[PDB]
Amino acid sequence: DIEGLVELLNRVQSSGAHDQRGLLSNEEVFRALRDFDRW
Amino acid sequence: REVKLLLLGAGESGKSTIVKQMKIIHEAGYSEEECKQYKAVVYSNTIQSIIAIIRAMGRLKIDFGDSARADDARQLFVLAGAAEEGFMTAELAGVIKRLWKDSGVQACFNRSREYQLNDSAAYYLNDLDRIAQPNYIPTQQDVLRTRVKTTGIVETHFTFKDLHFKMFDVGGQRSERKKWIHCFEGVTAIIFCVALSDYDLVLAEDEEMNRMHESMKLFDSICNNKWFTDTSIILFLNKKDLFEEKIKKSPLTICYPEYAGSNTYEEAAAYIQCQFEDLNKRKDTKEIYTHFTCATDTKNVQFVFDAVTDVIIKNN
Ligand SMILES: Nc1nc2c(ncn2[C@@H]2O[C@H](COP(=O)(O)OP(=O)(O)O)[C@@H](O)[C@H]2O)c(=O)[nH]1
Repeated sequence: DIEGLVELLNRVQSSGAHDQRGLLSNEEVFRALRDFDRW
Repeated sequence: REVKLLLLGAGESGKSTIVKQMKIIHEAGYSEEECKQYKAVVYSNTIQSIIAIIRAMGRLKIDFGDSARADDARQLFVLAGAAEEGFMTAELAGVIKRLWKDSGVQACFNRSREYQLNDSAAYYLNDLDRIAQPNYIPTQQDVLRTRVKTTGIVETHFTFKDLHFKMFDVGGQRSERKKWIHCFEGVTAIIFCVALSDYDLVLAEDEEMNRMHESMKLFDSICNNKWFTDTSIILFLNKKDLFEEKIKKSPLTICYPEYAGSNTYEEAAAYIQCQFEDLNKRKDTKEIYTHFTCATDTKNVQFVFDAVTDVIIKNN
């Protein structure tokens, strides 16, 4: 097959922290605030 | 001749830092003109980092050290948008500064094993006084630590020891099966990256094995694939600097509950190495070239890649 690789490859390679890459967008700062308004 | 290198490994391991390092070592590096470009993203990552910690205080039920910081948090969200991709006000600098210096925010930062916080976070926040200045232009080391959104495949060209190198990085972007094949075809050597400091990360609701064992199960597939038999498998056990510091307080027994050795860096480092290397079903036909790297350390990466090149030379 060589297909079970492709599935687990772009799952494991797409791991790690997000909302931490790229330029800071308003939609990102909004969701950050929305969360902050609970705790 | 022509040499094709494919970077592989878990997200947040070293892959995209390595590609940047090749530009710094074997290309011109980054020009002052190109450095100005990143000023925007530096500020973006700084704010993204502090946000991520604040957010995690929610999940971890960690209160602010000083009561007043809640208002600074609020100011951050108001002033953030105005970090208009090339301008950090002294107003905003102070806001972030005060948060990062907060006893509670620190308490949460130290528990970054309980959530997912980028490893470039501490680098920037500790350097605010330098970053915040109006006439700041990102240093070579600063551009190295910037975190940009991954698109399709990243590529870099360089000539080293009379060889034409082409290095590929695909990770993060969930790529088509037919675009994956284009990356495997005629690959000379795979450089698989592993984040040693990932050993103590605490399990999420979706996963069914710790992160190290996920990076392992991937390696067990790359290493023992029919596509890669006449291919050199290079293993970078990266983030060794953080791993050494982590192992001082959090035992490797958090990750391999069966580990009977001492909690010294050297023994644990070597033990992890064994775990990945042992996934090689073919020892009579294949050998894995392992290096303990620190991808953000230009000098260290230079040494390591030099050793890697020598392997490729006598294997053509
Ligand atoms: N302290 C430290 N940080 C690292 C090391 N290697 C990578 N990092 C940082 O942690 C992140 C690693 O992910 P990166 O290479 O950028 O993208 P990747 O392809 O998903 O691994 C980056 O923010 C790096 O600056 C290391 O050896 N030591």
